[PDB]
Amino acid sequence: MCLKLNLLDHVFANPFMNAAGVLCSTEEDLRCMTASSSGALVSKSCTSAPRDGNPEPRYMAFPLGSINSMGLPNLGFDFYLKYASDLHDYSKKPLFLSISGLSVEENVAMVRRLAPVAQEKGVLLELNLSCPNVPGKPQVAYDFEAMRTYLQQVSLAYGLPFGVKMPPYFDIAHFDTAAAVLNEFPLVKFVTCVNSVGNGLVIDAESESVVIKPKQGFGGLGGKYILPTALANVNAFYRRCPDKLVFGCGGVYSGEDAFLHILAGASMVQVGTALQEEGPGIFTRLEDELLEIMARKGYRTLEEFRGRVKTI
Amino acid sequence: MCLKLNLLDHVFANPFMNAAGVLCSTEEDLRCMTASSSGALVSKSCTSAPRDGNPEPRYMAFPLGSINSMGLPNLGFDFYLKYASDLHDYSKKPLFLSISGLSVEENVAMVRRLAPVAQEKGVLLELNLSCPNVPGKPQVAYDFEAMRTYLQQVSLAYGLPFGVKMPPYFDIAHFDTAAAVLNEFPLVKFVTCVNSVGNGLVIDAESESVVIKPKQGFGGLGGKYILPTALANVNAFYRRCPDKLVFGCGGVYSGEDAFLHILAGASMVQVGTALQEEGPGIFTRLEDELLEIMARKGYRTLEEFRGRVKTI
Ligand SMILES: Cc1cc2nc3c(=O)[nH]c(=O)nc-3n(C[C@H](O)[C@H](O)[C@H](O)COP(=O)(O)O)c2cc1C
Ligand SMILES: Cc1cc2nc3c(=O)[nH]c(=O)nc-3n(C[C@H](O)[C@H](O)[C@H](O)COP(=O)(O)O)c2cc1C
Ligand SMILES: O=C1NC(=O)NC(C(=O)O)N1
Ligand SMILES: O=C1NC(=O)NC(C(=O)O)N1
Repeated sequence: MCLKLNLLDHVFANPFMNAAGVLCSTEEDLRCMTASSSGALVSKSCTSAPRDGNPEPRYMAFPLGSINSMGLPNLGFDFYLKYASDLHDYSKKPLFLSISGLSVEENVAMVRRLAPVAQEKGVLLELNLSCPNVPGKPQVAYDFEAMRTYLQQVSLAYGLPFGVKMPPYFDIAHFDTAAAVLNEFPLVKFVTCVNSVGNGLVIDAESESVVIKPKQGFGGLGGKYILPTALANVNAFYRRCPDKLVFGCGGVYSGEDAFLHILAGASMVQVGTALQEEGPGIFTRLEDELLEIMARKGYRTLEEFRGRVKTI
Repeated sequence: MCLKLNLLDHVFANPFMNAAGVLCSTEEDLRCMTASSSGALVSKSCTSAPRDGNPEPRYMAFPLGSINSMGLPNLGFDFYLKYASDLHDYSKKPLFLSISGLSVEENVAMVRRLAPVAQEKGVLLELNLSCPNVPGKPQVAYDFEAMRTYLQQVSLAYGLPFGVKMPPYFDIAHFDTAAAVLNEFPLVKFVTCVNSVGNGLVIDAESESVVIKPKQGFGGLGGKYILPTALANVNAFYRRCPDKLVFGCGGVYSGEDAFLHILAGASMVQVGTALQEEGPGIFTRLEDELLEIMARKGYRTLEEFRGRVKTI
């Protein structure tokens, strides 16, 4: 029995990694993720310049999940590029670098500089087209023309394999259109489904107040709230993009949740809210729990059940 | 202290009603809802002709909520119109009739015949622009040009006040556009937020199978999963449509959940999944629980706190 994967010309001890934004902003965070039992890690979505992000409080967790409006607080592209070039220990595990420019031009600027480092070191780009938290900036991939423009411009400027962090969709027509756009771009090798469920609103009954400060309380949802949405998106893109990989993200707290993502079609499985809440010890637990389910079912490898969800 | 309120030139004993589709398909169902302690009821979304709906199993409930792909099973508009015209006891509580044509023409056909009954009896139209479960029929109000066309044509053909059942949105730009479309139509007096969260996917780990048959397992989500999404939509439309009423729907299991909806801006509060699971006894519990919270806080009226959610 084993959790090993070999994909994108890299080897992974297991399918687990942090979700972008969680435990991955500082050098300390990245070293911590590297020291963990995760199979990989991804850095905080970055912008050209450092950002303070949105006003606090901007993250709150509850029994059923989280709400956040972080606002892309990050140390700036220069830092994450330097981490990938000079600091990351690739002998430990593969590194993904997430970018989330506020315009196509900003993304293009970053990828032009990332390309030689990706070539040399094998760092893998995750392009974030789904941030729901910057005021005045709607989710890029909810506008299919904008999505196409970003992918065209990034493909041309980068010229190397990359992946895309996608927002959740709720409409069959949108799964159809979004996947068709992705399929226009042969350099898009993986699709990460999903980013947080945008612009939810948590209200505290006692205080009669929203629980986060930015955007009048409106923030992205993660955790237990979003698992069926995440599974739907993973499966929708797994079915529609048979020549790409799908990475699952959303609502993973247990080996069983990971098992469901993998049944739906996930290769890598990312952990956001649950990792934020439990800390990096979660990775040993997820591995043990997934292996236990596999043992009970007689599955020896991930490929034996990946994408094998049954319909009625 | 009592929960009595007046809206749309009708008097309501309390703000609670069923969500369309739950306990409202047959004459038996409607008599049951009328006999309950709810402040109002709404009939099953109907089509011009009777429908069997999608193949079973098509509804499944879990601790965190429900998934459904009913497919508009209904007895046909003729029946619901007859119920409104001949059978409903308006002395008990107000009646809403929901319609969900599969085209603008079909909705127009229904509203032309509803009009005289609305004039005579005061039945209230809820136009469903958000069914996420009929194969090959995407949610109307995710297509803003289609939404405008439906509202223009229904407004012209009906000529009387009505309301609209809206899908959940997840994007500030979409709240902005959707509310602006609604504000073009003075006959739209209420906005019901939200219909089920479309095209989620629940998978059973033991059987490795989806849990509903239609559409390869993809169905609308209700219940605990969707409360922050529902609150966000209620509040977004409450803020953007200051001259209309907003009805809250989504994730109501308790008087506290109802309190949150009302804080967010809800006038009426609809109950779907929790009512499907618990039965019509839920309405006495919801009323008792809401009154208790109000008493603890020193609120004497719903008006004292409706829409008064605090921001930071
Ligand atoms: C604290 C916070 C910060 C996040 N930052 C990013 C980000 O930088 N880039 C990104 O693509 N997603 C970001 N996300 C979204 C997560 O990567 C993930 O898609 C989402 O939280 C759903 O997964 P979950 O249910 O495991 O939380 C963030 C989420 C949270 C909780
Ligand atoms: C069994 C089932 C059938 C439904 N049928 C309709 C329908 O006919 N028309 C409609 O507007 N909404 C329908 N809905 C959606 C509900 O009215 C409601 O918007 C949704 O379930 C969210 O509320 P909840 O969290 O209380 O379940 C249905 C929901 C379920 C559970
Ligand atoms: O892509 C993102 N997803 C989130 O949930 N939060 C952020 C962020 O605001 O940093 N970005
Ligand atoms: O508008 C609807 N919402 C739902 O959740 N289900 C249905 C239905 O399929 O009958 N219709």
